[PDB]
Amino acid sequence: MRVFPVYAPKLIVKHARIFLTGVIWVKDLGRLEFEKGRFLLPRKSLPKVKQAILELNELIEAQNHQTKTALEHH
Repeated sequence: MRVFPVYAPKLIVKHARIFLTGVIWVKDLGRLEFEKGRFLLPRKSLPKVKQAILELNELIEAQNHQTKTALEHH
């Protein structure tokens, strides 16, 4: 239930490290749900939002990079 009056892509992801499971209300995108780090797609939505979430996950994999294989599944 964390609202964001500002966008700031990297700040969202950086702080999502602690809030990994929940939902945010960014004023630029809207209601964004994410579970254990992975920002989820509510639906198709507008390309603006969809691509943003993709680049957020991109940024996630940039800060993470490792991705420790435990249950990633074949």
